[PDB]
Order: sequence, then structure tokens, then C-alpha cells
Amino acid sequence: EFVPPPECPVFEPSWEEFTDPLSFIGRIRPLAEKTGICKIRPPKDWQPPFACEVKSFRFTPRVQRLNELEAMTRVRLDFLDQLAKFWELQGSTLKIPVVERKILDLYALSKIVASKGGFEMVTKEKKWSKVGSRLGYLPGKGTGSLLKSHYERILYPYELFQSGVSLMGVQMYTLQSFGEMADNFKSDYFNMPVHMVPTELVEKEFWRLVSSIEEDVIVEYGADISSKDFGSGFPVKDGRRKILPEEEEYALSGWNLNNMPVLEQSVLAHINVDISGMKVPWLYVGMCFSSFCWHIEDHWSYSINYLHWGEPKTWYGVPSHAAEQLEEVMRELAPELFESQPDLLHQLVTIMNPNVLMEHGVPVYRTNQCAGEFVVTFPRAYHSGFNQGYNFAEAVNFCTADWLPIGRQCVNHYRRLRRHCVFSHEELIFKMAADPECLDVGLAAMVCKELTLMTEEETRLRESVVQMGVLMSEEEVFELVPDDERQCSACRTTCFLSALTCSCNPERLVCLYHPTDLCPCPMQKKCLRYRYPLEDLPSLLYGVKVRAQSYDTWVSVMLEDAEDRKYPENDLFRKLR
Ligand SMILES: CC(C)c1cc(C(=O)N2CC[C@@H](NC(=O)C3CC3)C2)[nH]n1
Ligand code: NI
Ligand SMILES: [Zn+2]
Ligand SMILES: [Zn+2]
Repeated sequence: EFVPPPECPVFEPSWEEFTDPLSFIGRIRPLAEKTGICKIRPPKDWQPPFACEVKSFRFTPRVQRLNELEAMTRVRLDFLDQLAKFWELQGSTLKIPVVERKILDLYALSKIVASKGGFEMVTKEKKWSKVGSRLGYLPGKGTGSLLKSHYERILYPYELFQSGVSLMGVQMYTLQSFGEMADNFKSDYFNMPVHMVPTELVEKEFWRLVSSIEEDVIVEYGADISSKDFGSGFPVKDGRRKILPEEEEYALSGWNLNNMPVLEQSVLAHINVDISGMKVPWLYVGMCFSSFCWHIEDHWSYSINYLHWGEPKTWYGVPSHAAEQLEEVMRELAPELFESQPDLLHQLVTIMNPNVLMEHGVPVYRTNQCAGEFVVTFPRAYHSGFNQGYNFAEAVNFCTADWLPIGRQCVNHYRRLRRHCVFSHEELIFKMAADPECLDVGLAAMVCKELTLMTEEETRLRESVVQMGVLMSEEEVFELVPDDERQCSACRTTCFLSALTCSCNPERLVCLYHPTDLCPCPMQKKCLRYRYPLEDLPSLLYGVKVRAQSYDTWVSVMLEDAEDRKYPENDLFRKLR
């Protein structure tokens, strides 16, 4: 019944192309940009050793119930739709909480609580921890008593409402032991050896199982695992280990996912002044039918994923230009609601069968990922997938010159939502502008083109606020304050260039796009806490316009200045020798 989408493109680069990835990825950008994803086969000689010891490697597994893996059931969406219209009636503007790194499933919660008599019944029996069990929350961190706090605040009033009249008050594992499980589970499922079952067949059953209520299937996986804490699958020179010379080659490779975000073409190469969690690889131990839902990268960055070993990983990709198109259809399932909760769209995981997205007009490609193959993902490329069997993957985000203007657009879209930013785009660019040397030229040229657009937009904002009647201007240094203190009250953007603070509260800030929502205290008072007093326009644009127009002139001892100034040497140095 299932309809395999058209396969995504592959690249078998020569050893000479394989030497600078971000330069090799730039080549294939105009082409892969249109499939969203792209597979990459390295030379067959390229076989790095696995640095980790399977037999002594423990991880905490997460569970997946493919039936309730889709969160966008009709019943859940309408449930939430009703719950909000209830609180809008009561004038509270429903707030969805977060628990153990992710949103709470209120539908699931209310269903269960009522399955055992409700709030006061459960309270007078102390089964809140049994609740967190069935909701997949890891004990014994106190989740039980935490849900009670959220239920009573959000659901018990609806419980009474949804109930009779009832309203008077009140209100306001080891990898080794893991393969043994999977390779037994797979075979006993299809009754075959695991390396013998075709891919196309498993793809069929997976999508079958999701929507099949006729049978329930449980599967385990392990994801979002830090390399820092568990170790990478690649060899790296960090003092943990005497490094063999056999491995020396692969430890310095730029295709070692521990070296990517540091390359002179990456953005984070010299800005090791703000940790993000996105300059450090992650580990994804996979099992048959283990699935990840449709998603994009924080700040719309590239993703790159290597499959160290194991059975294949099935992908599904969607190009960038079809992103707004992609979101529109998932939103069609509850328009009234996603108006109230725009970002709740993304807070909800979903595996929308591609056929549907295809029969709604959305480009969908796919590939099977195999041991030793890279999968590269592009900005705003929604992607999903599952794994054919036991395997082990390692993934990293990264950012390139072409990404800069997109990140700027992503904030503007994060600001038009209520979404926190993992770092300040604007902050980043100036950190790059503060060391124009040792900085790849393509960035410089793009930065300038990007930075003037910001100065104008900022100066426009700097003048739009004084008419509103402010007089004082303190100077503050944001890069040294924690993000949670430099965010706007309702944006909620990480502010770095300029914000507005009054004496109404000690530390309560707002973005210059929402200067009114700070506090009713009139703009008569202060304060425009700024960072640079518009003497920056000359200074910093100079250092970068220099190396941006020093290379523009250099082309039109010359082979020496390109050595000292650290210029690229692909086609232009070829004429040298
Ligand atoms: C760099 C980090 C933030 C990332 C991961 C992805 C992504 O899409 N991935 C990772 C592996 C694969 N996920 C799985 O295989 C499931 C079984 C565990 C798909 N994008 N960025
Ligand atoms: Ni991803
Ligand atoms: Zn005030
Ligand atoms: Zn704001």
C-alpha cells in the first residue's frame, strides 16, 4: 500500500575533492538544496576504526510505541482545541508547560488520570508516580508530584467542566546486550536472518504499523547522547588516549565530526567563547523500526550524520523552498488552534507519511543510509526516517557563509513565535568581525552584505524609540550575561545589540521590536541599554571590508601574500605551479 518516494542524490567524490568538505559541499549546494538532503559515499579505502568498546558502553534507552508515535491524532488536537477555548473563556490564555526537556501530553495525562477516578482520587492514593511511568518519564526525579501541580492548575477545572456542573473554586543497557535484543527481535518478526530481509519490505511494514491499530508494537532506542560524556566513535587528539598512527589519518580528517565546526570555513571556528551544544557531536544508537520524527535544525543549520556501522538507516527529505508549504498542511489539521499556539506545531512530533505530503504537493525524496556513508542535511530541510536494524550513528550541526542570512531570517521567525534562541545571531557576527584576519574571505564578503542590513535595521530601531519618549542610554555588555537574563519579556529573543529597560523591575527586558510590552510605566523614563554607540559602523565594517576587498583586488610575492593572508588555492593557485 505504501509508495516509496524518489531516491535522493549521492556523491562519490575523488580523494582530491574529499580533502575540503565545506568546499565540496558548496559545490553540491545548488543541486542538493533542491532535495533537502544528500548522501555521500567516501572512498572505499576510507575506513576509520571505531574508537568505542561495545562490550563496555552503557546507555539509557528510550521507548517508542509506534501506534502512539504520531501525536497529531484527531482526538488530541481537538482535545487541546477545546481546552484552550475553555481557558480563553476564563481569560487565561493557555500555557503549555515543559517536563523533562519536552512538552507535556495533556490529553494523555487527562485520559489516564480519569482512568483511575481523577485528581482527588489519585491524590488520596499517591499514584502520581505510576502516572509518570506510563507517560515514559524517567524516575525517580519527582515527576509524579510535579504533574499534580500542572494538572490542578490546568486540567482539574476542565475535568469538572468536562464533568458535570462541578465548578465553584478554586481558580487563577549495553550495546552488546542491545544487538542481542534487536537481532533476535527482527528475526522473530519476519522469521529470517537480519542481513537477509530487503529494505523495501521493512519500509512497507513500518508505515503500516504506525496507522495500524490492529496490533501494538514497542521498540527501544538511544538518542541525543553527548560525545563529550560518552566519547565519540571517531579518534580524536584530546589526551584521553595514546593515538595509534593507523588512526592518525582519520583523527585529523575534516570529515571527523569533531573537527568540522572548527574548519576555517565554518562559522564557529574561532568563536570558542559561547558554548551551544551544537559544536559537539551526538550519538544515536538505533534499532529496527526506531524512528525520528519530522524536524529541522536549531537555527536552520546543516546537519551531517555518519553511520559508523550496523544495518541501514532510512531517510526522508524535503527541500527548503517547500518548508512553508510543508508546515501549512500539518497546520490544516487544527487551524483555529495553531493560531493560538503557533509554535505548538513544532513542539508536536509527527510522522506524516510522505505519500500524504506528496498528494498535497510537497517534494519528497529519500535514501537508505549505509555503513560508512554520510548523510548531509540542508537549512530548513524537514527530514524524518527510521532504522532498518541495529546500528550506531554520529551527527553534528554546522554552519557556513550561505547560512548567515538564513539564521537572521530564522530569528525573525523565532521572534514571530515565542521560541527561545540557543544563541545570538547578531552577537555571533560581531565576534567574527572582531578577528577579520584568519577569516575565510567568503564569510567576510557575506558578513558585510549582512552587517549593513543590520546596522540600517538597528539604526531604524534606534530612532523609532526616541520618538516614543526615552531619554537615558546606559551601555551594557550582553555577551557576559546569561541568555535567560538578556531575553525579551515577550519575543523571546536573546538581545545583544539593544534593548529597553525601565525602573519598573530590576531585570525585565524587551526586544526593540516590542518596546511597549515592557511595563505600563511610560516611555518618559529610561532606559535604552545599548552596546555600541553607532561608532561601530566605521570601525568593524572596515576590518572586514578590508579582507573582503583585499582579496577582490589581489586577484585582478602575490603567491606570498596569499600564504600569509591564508587565501584559498583551488583554481587560482593551480596557475601558480
Ligand atoms: C546534530 C543533531 C542535533 C541532529 C540529529 C539530526 C537528525 O535528523 N538525525 C540524527 C540520527 C537520526 N536519528 C535516529 O536515527 C533515531 C534512531 C535515533 C536523524 N539532525 N540534527
Ligand atoms: Ni535532524
Ligand atoms: Zn518601569
Ligand atoms: Zn523581544
